[PDB]
Amino acid sequence: LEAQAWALLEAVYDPELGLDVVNLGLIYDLVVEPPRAYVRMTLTTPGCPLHDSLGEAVRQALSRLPGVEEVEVEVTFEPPWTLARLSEKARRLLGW
Amino acid sequence: NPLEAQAWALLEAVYDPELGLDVVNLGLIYDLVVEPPRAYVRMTLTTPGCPLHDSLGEAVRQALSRLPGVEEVEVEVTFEPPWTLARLSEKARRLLGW
Amino acid sequence: LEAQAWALLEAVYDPELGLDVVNLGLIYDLVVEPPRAYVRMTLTTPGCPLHDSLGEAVRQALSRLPGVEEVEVEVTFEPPWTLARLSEKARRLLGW
Amino acid sequence: LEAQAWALLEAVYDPELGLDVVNLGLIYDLVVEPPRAYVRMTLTTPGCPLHDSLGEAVRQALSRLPGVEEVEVEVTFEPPWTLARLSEKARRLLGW
Repeated sequence: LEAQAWALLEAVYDPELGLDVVNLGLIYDLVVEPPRAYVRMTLTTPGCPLHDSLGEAVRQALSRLPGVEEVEVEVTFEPPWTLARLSEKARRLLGW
Repeated sequence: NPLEAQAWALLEAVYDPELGLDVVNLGLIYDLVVEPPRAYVRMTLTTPGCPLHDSLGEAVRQALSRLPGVEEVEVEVTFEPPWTLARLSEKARRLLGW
Repeated sequence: LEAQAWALLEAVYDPELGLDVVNLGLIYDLVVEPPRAYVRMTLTTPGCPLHDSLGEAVRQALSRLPGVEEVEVEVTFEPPWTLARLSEKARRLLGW
Repeated sequence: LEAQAWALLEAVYDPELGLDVVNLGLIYDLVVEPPRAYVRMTLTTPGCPLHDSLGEAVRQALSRLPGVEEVEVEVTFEPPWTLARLSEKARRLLGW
């Protein structure tokens, strides 16, 4: 369930950097407890966008989990994100 | 060996129901100081917010009370810094498939 | 584009520690989308200096990328910086 | 002399955890430029102690660098410290 949720989030890509939210280090917490799924995440820029497409795409991915009918996506800026949260793979891909 | 190492091993028995891993590998323990007859630990929870019953904090208090010469355990539950999965141990990641 | 930007920033040195901003861990966010370039960074000490030379040098460095006329340099203290953010190569040069 | 600095501090020990403030990850910033010596550090517990020995002790070890007569020790709680800031050595010593 938690492994499946992680694999599903790896499909959610942040267009600005061209990497998935997981390798970008944007997912802060993930809990799956049918019929609910809970994910706490952040964005690379500290401000709420007019449309949280990324949060929406994360909601859609988790919904496709077995036994999940309720998906809660909490977008927070605590702690504030920095490039340090990238995975090594993400770094190699950005040339950082 | 030292009371510190023992405390660590004891806290590894304290499991967070939600994720199915111990509080130490989950990175929920921020500070641990053992000075008989006292034991102090500052920890956090995976989600921001005080639960109606802090079962996890209570289990932590229980585990530390087993330490030799410890009769009073203080468990401070803070949200600073705010916890994230990045605090998981490499081992914790493996088990979760993350 | 992200890789060239990163490399260009490695040229910006911080007088105080004699190391570049990248190895010092001062760059929190980097996004290149011509004609714009965006960088969120911090300083080693809390507080805005009378003249943010470091911020200015970052502006120039990015003001050289292909198709970039508007560079935004946001200097934040969130999260607050510490020496733990230095790269392995940085602490290697500082004997830390 | 950013090594004279790093060394003198590694001699300052925290009685509570029996380790040096450096390996404990308590030193956030270090800047020495005679006659000035500046260090930003934190404590393991949240709150100012009646007597900040570590702070005092840090000032003393820094008041003996090359030509340093004015040492500044800023004790902050930002970012808030946690055991995750211990060095690998501190860990393989406190059995953590």
